[PDB]
Amino acid sequence: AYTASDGDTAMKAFNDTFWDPNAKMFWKDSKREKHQDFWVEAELWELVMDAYQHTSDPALKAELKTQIDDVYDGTVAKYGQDWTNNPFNDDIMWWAMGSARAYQITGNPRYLEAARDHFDFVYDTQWDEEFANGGIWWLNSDHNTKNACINFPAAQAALYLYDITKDEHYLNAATKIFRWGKTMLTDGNGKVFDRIEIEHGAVPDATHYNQGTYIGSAVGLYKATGNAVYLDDAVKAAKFTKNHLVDSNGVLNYEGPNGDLKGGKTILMRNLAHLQKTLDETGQYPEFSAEFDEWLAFNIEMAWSHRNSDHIVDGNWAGQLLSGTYESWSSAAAVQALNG
Repeated sequence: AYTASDGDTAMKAFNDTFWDPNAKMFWKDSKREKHQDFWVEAELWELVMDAYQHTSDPALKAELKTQIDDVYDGTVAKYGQDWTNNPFNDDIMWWAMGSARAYQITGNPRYLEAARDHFDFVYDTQWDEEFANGGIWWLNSDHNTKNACINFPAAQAALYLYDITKDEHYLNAATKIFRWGKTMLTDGNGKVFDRIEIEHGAVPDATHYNQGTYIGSAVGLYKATGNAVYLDDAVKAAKFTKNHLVDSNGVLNYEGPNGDLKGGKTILMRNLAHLQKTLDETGQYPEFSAEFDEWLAFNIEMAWSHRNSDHIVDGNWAGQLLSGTYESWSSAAAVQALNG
């Protein structure tokens, strides 16, 4: 006997609609014309891992574990083993973090090498003290801006590597990056800035995935150090997200039509789950935890109130009808929500 879940069904349907077993990568949409962008594919890779960890279905779990290796192979077959030719440091870091997680799951040495090689590249060559007294450049081709979308995922990646290697070097890296990030890329009250530019300075535009990655690194830092200040930081960013990045009913925003932002809730939900779990285990912030849990359940329920004949929904959690085409990045958030 086993207890089946909505997460199982959502994942199986997601794979049935978007997975290309030939190229071993996800389609960009239901038309099965183009394959998913490089960096987004790393996030779908983590979706597969999260469904793997979540499912109690032994058969689906074995299916997912195989898919984990396949996603890597498919991407490598198209883009090669070395992604350091990518001018986007964030693109590289998402895959470094994903590889670190794949190592935790499979134990395959190829994953540890990939995570270490690519993290070390970004951290050792793209961390700079000359501008903004720290921080990693967004690009390795041109040094104009330092972004939340590279810095906090880099902190997360360092934390995964610290968990794996137990090498204090990685905790030192994680701590250094986060402290700089909190000082230069937040308002200190939970709002994460998008970036800081050489010309204009800070750009205080908040997005779902940057709130998410900040929360994740903060939680990871809390678990690594035992410092409750980091958990406090995570809670404040979660409260900001809940207060600002939602409609007037409390439903998380749809961040389209921007292709990268469209599926931002995937990364947000993944990291919100980490916070949810940490609060559960520690019993800290009991009153926030209760309303946090309630707000999450509400959003997940709204996401699936979508009207469709398949077990696929879009990225507009406040709307019942599809406007356009079902796409893998935007549909992924609802799947991620059920596999926390």
